Order: sequence, then C-alpha cells, then structure tokens
Amino acid sequence: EIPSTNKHLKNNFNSLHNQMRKMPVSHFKEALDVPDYSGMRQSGFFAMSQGFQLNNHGYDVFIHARRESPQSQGKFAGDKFHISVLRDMVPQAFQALSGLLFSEDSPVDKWAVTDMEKVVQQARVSLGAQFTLYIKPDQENSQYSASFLHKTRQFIECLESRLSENGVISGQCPESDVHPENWKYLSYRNELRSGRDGGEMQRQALREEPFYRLMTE
Amino acid sequence: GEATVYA
Repeated sequence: EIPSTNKHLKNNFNSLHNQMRKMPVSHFKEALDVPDYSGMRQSGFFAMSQGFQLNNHGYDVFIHARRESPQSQGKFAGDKFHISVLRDMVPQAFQALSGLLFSEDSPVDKWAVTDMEKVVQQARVSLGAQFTLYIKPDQENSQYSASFLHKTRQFIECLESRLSENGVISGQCPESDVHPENWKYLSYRNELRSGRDGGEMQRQALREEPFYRLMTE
Repeated sequence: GEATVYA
C-alpha cells in the first residue's frame, strides 16, 4: 500500500523475526562521564553529554536528550517506549540506566525523563512513564533493518534487567501502553496509531503492531 | 505540558 515503515515490517515480518533470533548478543559500552538525576535537572538551556544535547528549559515538564541523527537514518515512524518505576525511585532508576542511555552504542538517539520537581506527584508521567525512548527506522528509506531491531530489543531488555538487578520497584504503567508479562518496567505505544487515552481497544490494536510483536515474541 | 510526544 502506500509503502511505509510499517508496510515493510508486515511484508518482512517472518524474515526479520528469524534473522533477529540468529544474531549474537548485542554489546553496549556504557558511559561513565554522565550526569546523575540531579545533574540532569540542572541542564537548563543547554548541556552536553556523550553527544546528547540536553535541556530542561521549560515548556514541558521533561528534561530532553537528543544525539544528532545519522544522515543514513530514516524518519520517525511512531514507535516508542516508556519506562515506569516507583515515583520515589526515579533518581536511582535514572542513575542505574544512565550508562546505557548515554551509551555511544545505544540505538536510541532521543529520549526524555520527567523532571519530578515540575509535575504533581499523582501525574501520569509521575506515577509511571517517567522515561520515554523514541525509536526511528535506521535505513535511509525509513525501513527497519534486522540488525537494528535486534539491537533495540537487546537494549530494552538490558534496561529491564538493570532495573531489576537494582531491585527498583515498578511504577504505574500508562493506560495508553501495552507490555508483555516479562516486562516489569517497559511499555510500548505507537504515537501515529494510538493516543494517550487507554482502553482495551487501543491496547488490542497495539498488541498487533508488527514492531511490538518483533520486540516481544 | 505533560505530553510525551516526539516533537
């Protein structure tokens, strides 16, 4: 149909899944020279760490992180993840994940974390979904490569294990997202085909997203 | 102000 990133996943659904399941473990050299959560909130107008431009300048309640996109990279296709932890443990969770989030090997060029001092405690992005990781197709024609999907899945699974290994308590996953039982913190939604309001109907549609299935099955 | 959107 019109071709698009998702059309490609649908038509190469099994090829991608099979290629991914044959690849060797991904390795991410974690960064050490990174800010802690307090440092992140001090980003203000502008800060830099491992190539990620940081800012906590205002408008919204988040601290943003963005590394320059490769010329070979495609256009955002809606795929993204949230990370939900106990509200009280966001600073510790951030620190635990910093080495991966700022990694020169990370597949995620853009992400954001809630500034807990800018939101009310009972807020949707306060009780959970305190991190948002944006994914985009890695190939010039806006298609996902098997290599990149495997790397992304490996990365999200590393985030999961790091938080669990740190014994971080889980948060309240947003109604908008879906996640399998083995993801205790991560959740997913595609912003091109879903909104922020929950509903089993939207979760149902999301569960059928080829990208989500490739990330979980 | 609390929107997790990409833009």
